[PDB]
Amino acid sequence: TCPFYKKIPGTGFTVDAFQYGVVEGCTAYFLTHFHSDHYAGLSKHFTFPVYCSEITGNLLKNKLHVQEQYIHPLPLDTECIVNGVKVVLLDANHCPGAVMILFYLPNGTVILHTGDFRADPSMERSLLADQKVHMLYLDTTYCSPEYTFPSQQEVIRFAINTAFEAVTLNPHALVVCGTYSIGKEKVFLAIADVLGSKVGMSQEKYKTLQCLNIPEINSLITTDMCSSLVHLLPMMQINFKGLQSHLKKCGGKYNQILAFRPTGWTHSNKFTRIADVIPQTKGNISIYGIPYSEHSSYLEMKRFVQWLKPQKIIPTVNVGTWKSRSTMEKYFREWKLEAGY
Ligand code: NI
Repeated sequence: TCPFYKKIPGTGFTVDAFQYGVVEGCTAYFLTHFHSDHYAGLSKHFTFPVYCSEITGNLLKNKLHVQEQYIHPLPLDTECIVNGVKVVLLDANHCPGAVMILFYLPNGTVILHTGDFRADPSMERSLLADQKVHMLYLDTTYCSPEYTFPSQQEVIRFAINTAFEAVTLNPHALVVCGTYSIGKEKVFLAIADVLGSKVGMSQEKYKTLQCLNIPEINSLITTDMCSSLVHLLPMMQINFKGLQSHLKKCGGKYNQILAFRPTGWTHSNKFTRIADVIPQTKGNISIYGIPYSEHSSYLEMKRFVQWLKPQKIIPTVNVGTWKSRSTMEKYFREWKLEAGY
């Protein structure tokens, strides 16, 4: 049965609610982004209207095989009418195609559903600023003060400089980047651009990237592994055993690997600035863990919510336990007392 936090009150809308079969009373199903926990349940068997971004629509058609008749793509930053209700899609600064949804309810209430997002100050100068938002459905993945991370830009600068030095020292070195879903494409795109290379990958991953509306994509990516000095592999293969095996597959064209493992937060964010990062090394393989996040840090989330000043917050992440719900409610109350709303 569909949770209250996936329902938009006073409409027949749901958000990211595809795993419960037919939701009683739902006339439009919104999908914020193409990550499997959010799309879970969608397939060629789905026969109700799905509303989403153009990129998400491309992935639904080509990867999940949802029939075109049921896909309703909407443009960004544009006031649209769905089933008689005014809505706007905004860029979520998450993965490609990911949106936040603003609902203007018939009774005058305004609701923002963030989907998954990485809060940014640029959001404070969007359409959100034009009117009071009453209710916020919030991505609370990192809603605790221990969760700090660097900017995406600091992480990319470190990755570019690391890769350029290693390949200039050894022109027979290969660069490998781990992946398991869409998102974090700038890691491998920026490394390949500094090296003057295309990115090589499997046919299944190439198919995915070709759905993302990236300008000039045909000049950036290839299925011809031999021709390229940056390769993509499943995140599970970024270990010494997997990378040795891969080296053997490539036909001696390379004699060394430098690999990147973009993660979320892991315990050591607590001490270590990006400039101090050192890799784990075994013989001719070196692996760097890089904290490249597509979710808000605690400080980023707190800034956005204190700017927005909602009357109610509904969390959408870590809502399955009491302990977690209670801890989040304590931070919301602090934020509200500090900022006066
Ligand atoms: Ni996500």
